Amino acid sequence: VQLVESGGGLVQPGGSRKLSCSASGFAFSSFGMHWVRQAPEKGLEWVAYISSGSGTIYYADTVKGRFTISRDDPKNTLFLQMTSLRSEDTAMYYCVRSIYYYGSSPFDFWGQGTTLTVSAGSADIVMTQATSSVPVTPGESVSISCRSSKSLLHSNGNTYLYWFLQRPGQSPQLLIYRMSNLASGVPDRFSGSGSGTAFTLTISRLEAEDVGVYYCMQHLEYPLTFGAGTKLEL
Amino acid sequence: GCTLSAEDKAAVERSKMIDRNLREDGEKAAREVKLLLLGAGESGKSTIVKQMKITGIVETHFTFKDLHFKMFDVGAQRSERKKWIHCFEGVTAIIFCVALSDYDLVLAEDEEMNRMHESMKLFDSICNNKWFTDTSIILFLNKKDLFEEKIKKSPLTICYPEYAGSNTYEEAAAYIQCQFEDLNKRKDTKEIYTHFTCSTDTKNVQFVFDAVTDVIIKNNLKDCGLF
Amino acid sequence: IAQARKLVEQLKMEANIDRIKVSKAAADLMAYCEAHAKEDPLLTPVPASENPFRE
Amino acid sequence: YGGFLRRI
Amino acid sequence: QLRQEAEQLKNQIRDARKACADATLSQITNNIDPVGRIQMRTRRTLRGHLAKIYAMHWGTDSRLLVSASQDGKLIIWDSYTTNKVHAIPLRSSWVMTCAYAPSGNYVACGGLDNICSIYNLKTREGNVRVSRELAGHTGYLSCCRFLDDNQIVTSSGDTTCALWDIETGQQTTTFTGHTGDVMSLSLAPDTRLFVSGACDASAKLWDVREGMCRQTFTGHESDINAICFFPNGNAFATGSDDATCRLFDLRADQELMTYSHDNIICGITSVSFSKSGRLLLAGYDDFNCNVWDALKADRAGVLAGHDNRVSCLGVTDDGMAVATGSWDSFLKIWN
Amino acid sequence: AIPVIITAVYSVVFVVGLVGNSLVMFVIIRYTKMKTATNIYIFNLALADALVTTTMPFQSTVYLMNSWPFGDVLCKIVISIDYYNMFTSIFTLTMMSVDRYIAVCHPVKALDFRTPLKAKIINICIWLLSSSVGISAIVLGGTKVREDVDVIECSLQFPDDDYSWWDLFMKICVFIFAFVIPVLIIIVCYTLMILRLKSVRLLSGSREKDRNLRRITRLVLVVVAVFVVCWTPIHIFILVEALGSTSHSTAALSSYYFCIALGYTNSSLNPILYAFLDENFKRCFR
Ligand SMILES: CC(C)CCC[C@@H](C)[C@H]1CC[C@H]2[C@@H]3CC=C4C[C@@H](O)CC[C@]4(C)[C@H]3CC[C@]12C
Ligand SMILES: CC(C)CCC[C@@H](C)[C@H]1CC[C@H]2[C@@H]3CC=C4C[C@@H](O)CC[C@]4(C)[C@H]3CC[C@]12C
Ligand SMILES: CC(C)CCC[C@@H](C)[C@H]1CC[C@H]2[C@@H]3CC=C4C[C@@H](O)CC[C@]4(C)[C@H]3CC[C@]12C
Ligand SMILES: CCCCCCCCCCCCCCCC(=O)O
Ligand SMILES: CCCCCCCCCCCCCCCC(=O)O
Repeated sequence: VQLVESGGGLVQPGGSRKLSCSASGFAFSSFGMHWVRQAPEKGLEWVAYISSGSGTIYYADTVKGRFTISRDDPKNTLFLQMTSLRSEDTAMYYCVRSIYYYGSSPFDFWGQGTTLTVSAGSADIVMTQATSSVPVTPGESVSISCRSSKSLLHSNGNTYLYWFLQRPGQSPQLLIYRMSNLASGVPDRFSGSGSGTAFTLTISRLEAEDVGVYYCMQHLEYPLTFGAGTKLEL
Repeated sequence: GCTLSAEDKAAVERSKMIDRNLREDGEKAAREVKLLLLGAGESGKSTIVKQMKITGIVETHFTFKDLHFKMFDVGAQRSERKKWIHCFEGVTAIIFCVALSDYDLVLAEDEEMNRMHESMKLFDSICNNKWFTDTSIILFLNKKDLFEEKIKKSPLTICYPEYAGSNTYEEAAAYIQCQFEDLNKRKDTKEIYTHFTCSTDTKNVQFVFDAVTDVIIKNNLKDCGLF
Repeated sequence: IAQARKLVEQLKMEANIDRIKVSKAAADLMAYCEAHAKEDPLLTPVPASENPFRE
Repeated sequence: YGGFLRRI
Repeated sequence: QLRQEAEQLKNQIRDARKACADATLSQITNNIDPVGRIQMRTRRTLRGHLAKIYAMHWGTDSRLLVSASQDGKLIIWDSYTTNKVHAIPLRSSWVMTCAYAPSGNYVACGGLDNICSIYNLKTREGNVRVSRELAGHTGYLSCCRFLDDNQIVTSSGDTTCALWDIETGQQTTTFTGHTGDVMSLSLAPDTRLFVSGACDASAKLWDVREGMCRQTFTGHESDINAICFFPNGNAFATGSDDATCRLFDLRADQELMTYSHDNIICGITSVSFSKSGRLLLAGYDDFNCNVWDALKADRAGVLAGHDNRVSCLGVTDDGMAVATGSWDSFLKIWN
Repeated sequence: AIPVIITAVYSVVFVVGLVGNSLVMFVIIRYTKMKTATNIYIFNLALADALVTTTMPFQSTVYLMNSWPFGDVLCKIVISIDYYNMFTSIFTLTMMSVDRYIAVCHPVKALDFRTPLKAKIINICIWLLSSSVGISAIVLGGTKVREDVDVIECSLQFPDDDYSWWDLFMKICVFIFAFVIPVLIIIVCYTLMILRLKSVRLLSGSREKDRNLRRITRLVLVVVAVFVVCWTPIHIFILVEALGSTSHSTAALSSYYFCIALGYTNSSLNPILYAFLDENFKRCFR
């Protein structure tokens, strides 16, 4: 299972550039694909999403019209045609897989990341974290809270809050999906809870590997707005 | 609609793509002809499989004259036939193969039972079944060369006392043919397709193709409602 | 010969067993139905607020 | 059909 | 020689069976009220099968279920929102049974190919692939049930049963003693015992840990097609081709009550219980199911709506809904 | 005495056809789901005959009153529906004949031809092919008043410089396309169908099956006899009056509208000939 994307580099201001992600080691034809961008000093940001079979396509409100997503299932390759990119689009781009069924764990695997360097919204649910830096020590229990602009609880019973850990110099990974279920490969140290308005993430018997930046995510409605990111330090 | 959440819409889209792949596979599963290959190993059946080609069911896929045949060999079963014969209700045709030259050979068991009479009671138990009332049966009388070389030595009267004809080949073969065709109680909707094995390229396959052609014509007349 | 000895041994293993009367069996059969009668949605119809199989 | 024609 | 000794042992066993029957279940259960007319309505109707449904099994979370058709398809149904979760293609289309794991990870399937296929659902690759194949039976595989993640009991047409080991690929226990084709299999709720019904009109109680039979029940006049434990783990109901159901008890070692009606001449395909064990649902060959009172033998309900023979019948774990699968290629959910 | 019996025959044919087409349409709508191609064809045929039977009282009014006292919109719509759905009915009958011909003579292609999707595509093509004449009837159909006779007529207006020529041309085009091609196709298809069925071992296997084959043959002969006996006289009569000779006799007027009544009588008999004689529609009805 690997997602390796390429095509970035120095771009003339006002030009165009096409990215391509080679997917190998998994069933590409049954996964919906996402694109996540990251500023060099700010948090992550969703770009676009194509579904399985190119049926349903969602764009973000700030990239609509400029960008174009496309996929090719026999070649197992996801493309990203960018046109008339401005000075804001210089960022680190990630490719995400996601499957959606009862019991699925979307946003599980993340791309290695490619760079892009150019020569330089009231209806959305705003996710806001209460802190930005928490000094921690190895061996204690650390809890980090969050705040949402809208109740993420749905009438079927689910709550669309996902947690992510981005270690420094590495790609982010999934920790807790639906606020009550652990992802595969995640130890029992991480635990999540919420009330539909205020959410908590607790870590018992924390280790030195668990240092990084914690991102939250709502998935109740498109576009996907991401958290500011809580960075831990030793 | 707008009531569904962001993940449930993608789940519905996945379900619709699954149902599209299911109907695209169901059309190909419905556009092919299934053939239930009955008979016994002592009669000679694997040689007919080898002629038509050139651990409970042997599935043989072959295409002749742009028609796809799936032949199911169920000879490896060692249980009661009743509890799995109801699975083959939707089969197009039975291919039932018995040997002529086993007319005088005794069975492997200690009891003095003829293999020809065991084949006739097996054909009577299969042909008079409630699941196969509208299913055609293609009968293959095998080992004609050995039967021809053997009937010159032993008479046919040792099998059953009903035969009163001469010891020649063609009259005795036609009388065995009509004795197999007399076992059909349901002579209205069922027809028996008796054919001596030719042991020649594109003869038995041609006969089975013509038989399946007649059954597809009867099924199309039932689908039109003209029949 | 060998099968009959196995059948005799199986009937000897079956005969050396402890059995109870049918009255205590009937009482313990009715007690499970009478004790868990409130937890059976098939026995008594559940209202639609708690039913997950809504129309 | 027939009725809707010029017949004298 | 020892046939007379075996006959004397059978004499002693049925004399003990006569001595243990000092009363009647119909007489003692007179003090309970009748259930009345059970009216159940179709909540969901599952569509997308183009073949004859032969088996189903509910999930452990009372929401998902599995379905086995004869076009070579195992379909995992989301029973609340009618969605298709997985569509597993089968290497052999002739499949007579299917099971679902108590952990939700694996799916078993078997049939006339004499191979018990174990499929893994939670793969990292994203598709359901073949994980194990148990090719150890010489007769048709009629039923299979999951004791655990790494254990499975299978019943086959070679008059034997088997306790397997999934991660190795070989059977750990071979259960011999049946003289007929074992058609149905039901595990106990504590997963310590099981009982198997065969075509010799007898049901045998087996032991998982020891590996040998303990009790043998007679009384049927034809082949046994269905079996299911009462939810306490002490009694079980059997369905035959004699249009009768029978309630056997393990401690009393005799039958308790016969479920029959005069105009019904058709056999039983699948029996099941509710969560409380008061209602016994049995699908027949007259295109219908019937909800019998399991303590009064009264025909309390009729489930009609299928166009062909109802093959499989399942009741979920919490007792909410009842899934009925028939040969008309529709799974109907009743509540 | 003659106009009363003629309008009574028209009334009988109208009521019988409307009740027939309505019962068949209702059964296809609710009793039997449209999963086969045959029921789709019967559905489109019943719809075409139900829209053709609607025109009949207006023709009765034109015959008896000798005047059209309605508006021009009603004239245009009734003409367009009558022509449009008459061609739709005839082409539906011809495609059903071709479908059963392919079903019997080419059984391997029947698997690749008897799809419900393909049947729907073919039926949309038949309705579109009729739509050309439908749009031509909407554009050319209209009402004109005749001063010397002091009566108003509803008809297909053509320019009067070459009215007799373009009218004769249209009558030859309509007669050839709606009669010569469907009749020859139905004769060739059913003749080759019966010749193919005579070479079937199953049909000649037993006396009872031979009886069933005889019944199928009788059914084919009945359907073709009804189609020929009903369409041939009015087509020949219109052609003879169009070119051979022009006249205007009372008895000739009665025979003219009697042949028109026979042409609509075929459409009124089509539900009984096609739905109430199929062995599958009986088992759906029972
Ligand atoms: C005035 C007399 C002849 C009665 C006419 C009834 C007509 C107008 C009505 C009654 C039944 C209706 C049909 C009902 C069902 C369908 C199937 C749908 O997919 C297309 C429309 C269609 C085909 C309707 C067309 C109009 C219809 C045919
Ligand atoms: C009633 C009128 C309009 C149509 C009559 C059609 C029927 C009765 C006629 C017209 C053409 C005729 C066919 C012409 C040619 C042949 C080939 C010959 O080797 C067998 C008879 C056969 C098959 C005839 C059978 C009868 C037939 C089909
Ligand atoms: C089954 C098919 C062949 C029947 C065809 C019947 C045809 C041939 C008959 C029926 C009606 C007949 C017409 C009736 C009236 C007239 C008016 C008369 O002044 C000239 C002959 C003429 C024009 C007849 C010609 C022949 C005719 C058209
Ligand atoms: C004249 C009236 C009837 C007209 C009927 C027209 C039927 C047209 C059918 C076209 C089928 C085309 C199939 C193409 C298949 C392919 O090449 O992929
Ligand atoms: C002589 C040519 C014209 C014949 C017109 C016949 C009009 C009535 C047709 C009735 C057909 C009845 C078919 C019954 C078939 C059956 O049930 O056996």
